Amino acid sequence: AQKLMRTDRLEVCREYQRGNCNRGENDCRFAHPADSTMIDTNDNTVTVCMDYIKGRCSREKCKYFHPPAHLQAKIKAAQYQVN
Ligand SMILES: [Zn+2]
Ligand SMILES: [Zn+2]
Repeated sequence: AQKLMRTDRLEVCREYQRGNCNRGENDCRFAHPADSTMIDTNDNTVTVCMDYIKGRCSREKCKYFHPPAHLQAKIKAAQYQVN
């Protein structure tokens, strides 16, 4: 995230984090992270990959989260080049 002036986070589903939720893929109000290690316990959020949000990131061993189309639109609009 050092490529811009600030970090970027996404709110994690309180049902997914506590047990399960199957809607994050296209309908839930929050994000569903595959890599549970990316979730910050201090705020219930995941750091978002500024390469996928602006161009492309697809490496299965990434350091950040890649949101589904529904959530991703908010972060595509959240980027330094737009906001
Ligand atoms: Zn959910
Ligand atoms: Zn990435």
